[PDB]
Amino acid sequence: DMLPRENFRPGDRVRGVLYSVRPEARGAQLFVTRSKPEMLIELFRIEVPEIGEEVIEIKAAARDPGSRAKIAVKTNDKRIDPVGACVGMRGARVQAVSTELGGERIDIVLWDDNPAQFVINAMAPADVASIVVDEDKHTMDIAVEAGNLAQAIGRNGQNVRLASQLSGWELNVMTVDDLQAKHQAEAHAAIDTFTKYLDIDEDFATVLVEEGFSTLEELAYVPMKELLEIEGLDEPTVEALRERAKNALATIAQAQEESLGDNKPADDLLNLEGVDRDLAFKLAARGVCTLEDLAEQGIDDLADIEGLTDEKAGALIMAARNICWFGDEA
Amino acid sequence: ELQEKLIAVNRVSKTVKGGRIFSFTALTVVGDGNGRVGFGYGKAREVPAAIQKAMEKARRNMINVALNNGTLQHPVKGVHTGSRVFMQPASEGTGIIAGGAMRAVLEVAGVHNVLAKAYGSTNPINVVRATIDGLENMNSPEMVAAKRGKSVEEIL
Amino acid sequence: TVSMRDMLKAGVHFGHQTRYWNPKMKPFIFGARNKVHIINLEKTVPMFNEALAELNKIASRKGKILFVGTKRAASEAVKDAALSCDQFFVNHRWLGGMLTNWKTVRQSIKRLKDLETQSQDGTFDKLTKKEALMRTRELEKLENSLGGIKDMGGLPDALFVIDADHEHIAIKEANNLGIPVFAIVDTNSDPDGVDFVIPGNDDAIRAVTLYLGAVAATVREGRSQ
Amino acid sequence: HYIGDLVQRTEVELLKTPNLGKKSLTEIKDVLASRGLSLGMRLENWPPASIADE
Amino acid sequence: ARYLGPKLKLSRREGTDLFLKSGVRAIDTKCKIEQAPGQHGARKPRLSDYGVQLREKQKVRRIYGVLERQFRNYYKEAARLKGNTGENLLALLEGRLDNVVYRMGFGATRAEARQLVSHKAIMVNGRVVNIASYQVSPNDVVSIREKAKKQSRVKAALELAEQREKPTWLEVDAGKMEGTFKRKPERSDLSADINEHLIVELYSK
Repeated sequence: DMLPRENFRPGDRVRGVLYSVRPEARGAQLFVTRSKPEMLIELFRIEVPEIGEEVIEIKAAARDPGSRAKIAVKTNDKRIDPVGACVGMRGARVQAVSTELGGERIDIVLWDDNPAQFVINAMAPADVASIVVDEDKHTMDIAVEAGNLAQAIGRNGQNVRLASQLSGWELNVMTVDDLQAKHQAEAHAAIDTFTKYLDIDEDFATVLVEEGFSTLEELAYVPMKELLEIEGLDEPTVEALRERAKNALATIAQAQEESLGDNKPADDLLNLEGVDRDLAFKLAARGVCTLEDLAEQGIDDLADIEGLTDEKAGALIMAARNICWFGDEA
Repeated sequence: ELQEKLIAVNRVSKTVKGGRIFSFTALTVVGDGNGRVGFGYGKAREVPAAIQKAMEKARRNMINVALNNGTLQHPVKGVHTGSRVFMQPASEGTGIIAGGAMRAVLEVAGVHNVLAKAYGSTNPINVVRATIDGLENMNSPEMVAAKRGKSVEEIL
Repeated sequence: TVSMRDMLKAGVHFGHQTRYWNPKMKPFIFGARNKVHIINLEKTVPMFNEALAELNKIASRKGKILFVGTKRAASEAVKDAALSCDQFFVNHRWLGGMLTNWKTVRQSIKRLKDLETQSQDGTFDKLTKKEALMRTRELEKLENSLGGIKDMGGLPDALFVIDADHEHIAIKEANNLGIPVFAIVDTNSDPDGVDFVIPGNDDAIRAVTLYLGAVAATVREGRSQ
Repeated sequence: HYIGDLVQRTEVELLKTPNLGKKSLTEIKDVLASRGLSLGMRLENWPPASIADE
Repeated sequence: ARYLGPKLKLSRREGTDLFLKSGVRAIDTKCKIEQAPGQHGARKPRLSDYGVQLREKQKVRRIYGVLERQFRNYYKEAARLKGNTGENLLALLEGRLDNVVYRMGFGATRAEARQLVSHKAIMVNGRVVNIASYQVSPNDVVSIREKAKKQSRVKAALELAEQREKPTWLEVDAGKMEGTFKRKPERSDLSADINEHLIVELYSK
């Protein structure tokens, strides 16, 4: 629990956060963990006097003991520069902390109010062309440029991690060079499942499959009165939506028809935590049958299936190996 | 990143039973070389402390100014108490043609090119305030368009 | 959320006498019955709803709310409201520069906390009788003043107020810092400092309670979210 | 990149990552049979005293 | 009509290296470049608004070796001319024959260049020009005449220049000893430390 490159011997004075009282032989002892963000969190508090006077609160902290660093600093209607109150002229309250108990690349990232800019202004030190915030699953899309991408990515994704951690939510970098290509793909190559929803014809499908037909993936919740501005009538199609629900029920029956409900044997691979029936079928399609057979497979061997990712295959292999090794314990 | 200019420092007195207690007032002004400006007026028994106080004051309660490139957007008058101030946008190269306290505020604001006269009083504190007011009131073309319900090309 | 009928029952529609009014409250006034100003409930309700919504939103992002009411009639009630949604409050006299001068008041708070600790957790006792008494008095003073805001830590992210004219100092402070204000504003009061004005009877107890309760509920909802 | 980094980390820590395979575990056992690597050691970062900078 | 005294003193006063000596030997070795001249050098209180401007003006004047009236005239000319005033002034200064020569590398210092110009060494478009203030135009070839081409000083100067960065706005030939003033220099091509704006302001009192 030490620092990065910061190495030295006897006589070197350095502070350390202590909270691990472990009793040993002939009296109890105590250890220190001076490498967490808390130590560097109050580091600015000791320097910046505004932080102690409730003038600049820290939303979150995301530094790298031995690498770079990024913290939160947003004033409460005091109309005062957030980073300007800790730097101003010849910011001596930034370099000091940077090379305090560990030479870290501290990058104070000021926050705004809107959630779109909540991360747009957290790209510093870099620019921002746009933003693709996904308010649903744990996914994001940093929309900047290749020039700043390297500075926005860093080395092992420290910047991304720091940013995401500082923001509190998710944050993933991406390219915007194919902005006129992905758009057509999302409304061109992803338009793929309209015939299954709204009943169509081969001609309408065949010129609307390899290029996308139409319909509305659950688009009935959106206002369909704007489709009345287009030519034609669409009075009965809502009933077809109900037919889609019926098809969904059949799809639900299919969701259980997968290999006659996973045949009947194995049961070890099917009852594994973190894997569904489709994921178990995709994993077992490569010759595996039991959880031990899934543990025998590697991340590269499970990477042949596009349904599983390298991190997900690694987590599944680790879970199967833990179930095999710790099977003696309940 | 912020630049800060102490405009003036003045010794002020308070008479008491013993005699005169002296103190010092520091008028400063700070800016980021873009729209943001803020003046601060600090007071203390010793000069440096006073100056520091002024600086602190300045750093909070800043104000934004719409700048068309290096200069102002149109001729603007600003008044405060005795000091009434006129300042007029000017062509690249001309520099800040302005006197005293007024100059300092302009410089920090990141106006590079102005023609500016201070009529009336030239009491630094008042004149800086006046200047600030002038800057503040000054609207941009975009802003005006927004106000009027038009495009920028309609206004020219 | 809060209905009009309920409000009427409470006595929200009643205002102050016509000679004590503010002409900036002329939009929110309906008429004058028996030489006493009647607040327009048609204009009030939507505004109130909006305010509530805002509060809820604030809560949702883990916002700190401060409940201010130093009338002494609705001091008991405001505290209760605060405690229901585990938020902070100032039910006794607002200390001039509580928020603007937080850093000084933070010391006071700390002192109070220390005193409390001494009283409770220490269990030392054995103190000189006069000195002990003095200490107790001090503790009492602190509790009265800063009891609700002792766990606030920093500054609040919104400020709910029961009377704008009475708590103008607080309101002013909130404006200087830029904290959103949610004031109940009778006809005599000034709405210009207030961000989310609520035209309603500050004085009547039942009305005040009603105002509190809904707000509390909304805060709770936000928290849940 | 160096086997000293493999000796710096424990075998249990490597077994808790699925990047290594079942045959890779047997190869690691065959390498550790010579007892030159993966003996459960702890280094400063890289360098021993004999590994000194000159 | 010229400053004939100690050159490094001026530099010291300014603060910067003005390039008033050839650059064989570094300026820090020749003089206390940080310390100001005279008995009261070590003392350095912050200057006034007027004073800084004045200093700036001096620096520029010193660099080129232009006395005050001439400088004023130049400024006036710049003002008269279209475009940015300070920039114009700078361009004008550059345009001086001696300065051009120095840039080319036929003089070790600007002073040397000036001297050369005076002594009928330099020709502009094959016509002997003797005036240091002569404003050299675009596409005006400027050369050493055949009499002065044998001088050891000239070659030394050239060598010095070669060590020094080459200006983009000229094109010089070391063997032929003739350079073409291709165009009047852009502000970006010149040194960034010179605050022309201050100078402009000073004269706009």
